[PDB]
Amino acid sequence: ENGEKITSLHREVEKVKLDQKRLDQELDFILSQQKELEDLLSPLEELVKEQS
Amino acid sequence: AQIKQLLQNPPAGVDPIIWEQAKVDNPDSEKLIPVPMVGFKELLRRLKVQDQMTKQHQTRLDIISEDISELQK
Repeated sequence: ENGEKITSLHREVEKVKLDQKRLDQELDFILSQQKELEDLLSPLEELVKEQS
Repeated sequence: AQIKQLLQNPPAGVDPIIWEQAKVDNPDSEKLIPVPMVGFKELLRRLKVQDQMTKQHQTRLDIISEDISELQK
């Protein structure tokens, strides 16, 4: 009777870890959008001190 | 099929009409088949298994618990 619960515990646990992984690598990547979109707001600091 | 395979044709020296009836009487046939049990040491038996069983349950439960801690951390 307990063993069964154990089962849908295992279940739903590794689908939680499918979860987190994912959200994990997600946060890297939203994170990388933040390193790129930054270097290059400037190198947009050329294009704008040139105009100047 | 294999269930069907062993449960009939009778076991250990257990009477065939009783063995039948444990089959009808069986509360929960997939999870379960009738298994002959033999006086006190047999209950001893069962208990030894139960304990055997107990430790492994406890442990697997610990494994789920560790994975959950890792996710929460």
